[PDB]
Amino acid sequence: FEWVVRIQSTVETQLLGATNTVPQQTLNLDISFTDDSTTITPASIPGSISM
Amino acid sequence: FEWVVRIQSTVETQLLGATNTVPQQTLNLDISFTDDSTTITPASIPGSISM
Repeated sequence: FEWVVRIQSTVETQLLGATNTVPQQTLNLDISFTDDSTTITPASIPGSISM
Repeated sequence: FEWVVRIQSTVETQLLGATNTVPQQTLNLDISFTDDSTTITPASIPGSISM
């Protein structure tokens, strides 16, 4: 229960004046895609569910 | 009579528009630390030495 499609996305900074170059990071989004979970509850409030 | 502690210090220039990169220099200070020398003289002038 760990398989997850991922969506790579990176950031690179760039500027002159610094000693050496800055390594890039990887801001990636993940999706669980296997694990289960409940989502249905019996509680309610006025607008929670309408007929 | 040459041993000398040295104090490294460098300069790097950086700019875009030039053909190739500029190599850095090493502006370092040195201290003699071994050789001898006289420093005491008998001459004087008004404020040179006070009692």
